[PDB]
Amino acid sequence: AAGFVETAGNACEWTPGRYELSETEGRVRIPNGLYVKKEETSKIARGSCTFALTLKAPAGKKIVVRDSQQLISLRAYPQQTRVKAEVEIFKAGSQGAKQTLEIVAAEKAEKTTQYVGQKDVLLETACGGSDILRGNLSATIIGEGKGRAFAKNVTLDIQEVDCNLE
Amino acid sequence: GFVETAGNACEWTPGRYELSETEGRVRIPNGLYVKKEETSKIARGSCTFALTLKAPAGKKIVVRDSQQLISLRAYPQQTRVKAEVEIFKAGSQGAKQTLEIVAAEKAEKTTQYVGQKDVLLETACGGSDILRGNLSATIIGEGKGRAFAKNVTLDIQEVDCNLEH
Repeated sequence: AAGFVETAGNACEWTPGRYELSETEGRVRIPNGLYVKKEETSKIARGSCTFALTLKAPAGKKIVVRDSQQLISLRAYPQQTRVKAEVEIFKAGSQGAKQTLEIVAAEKAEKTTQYVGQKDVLLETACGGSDILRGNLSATIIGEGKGRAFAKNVTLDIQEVDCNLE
Repeated sequence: GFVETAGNACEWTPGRYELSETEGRVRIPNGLYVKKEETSKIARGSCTFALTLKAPAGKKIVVRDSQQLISLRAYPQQTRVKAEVEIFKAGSQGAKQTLEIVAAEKAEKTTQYVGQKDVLLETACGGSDILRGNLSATIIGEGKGRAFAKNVTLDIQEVDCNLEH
């Protein structure tokens, strides 16, 4: 419940650094919100915000992380602008599933606002154990028009569970 | 109101089907099955649908909240499995979503719902529109792999035209 998060990258909306864990409404907010913008003066914009969440389970206790949810809003303006967000959460040393969301403005403005996340268990420490949960989040805007990719902080269900069997 | 499906990896025989509302949600039979053995380095498959929706008299048809269960399995070594799905009103843009896993030295799996919560299509009053859906998977690498998508379900509702703009 009481671990810590490191964020990094050139497109974090909130200043990258080390943050403390705080549970808002049973769900933990990780400050990995992302902001990437492109004008007509450039043919490409890219940005990323990554986090490393170190979780230490108390002795005889287990920490479990599930059900990530991140609100992603893509806006593309004509002509011929593509906006794509890629998100990936995983236990350090393990593989994860990668999700992407993309729109294209051809002749008129286009938008999409969606939640992206994995409903299932994302991480589970050993009893009294420690693990690191990482997350890559990135956006790429390519084309002739203006564009923006905005992601709100990801939220996670993190809960301490009783180790009480074998 | 009817749906036509097409494609080389549709699980159910591509053809013309009539729509029926199961629990207020319509199932489009665009389920996809794509498998790759160790005998080839790549497998690709797709299933697409065209759903023609005609609104009656002074009424409008509204389609929202798509949902498709996608299940990916990848086996080592260095094999990736990817699904891409896109629903959109014909002639308009849609948002494209992808789900992908990569087995390195260990087997990998993921099972997710993929869908758009917001309105996907809205006819004019007494109007006609076509909802299109592309769904496809790619398996790449030396190991075995499988991409399985269950049929898409959709919230389709008739609404009374009783205001004026």
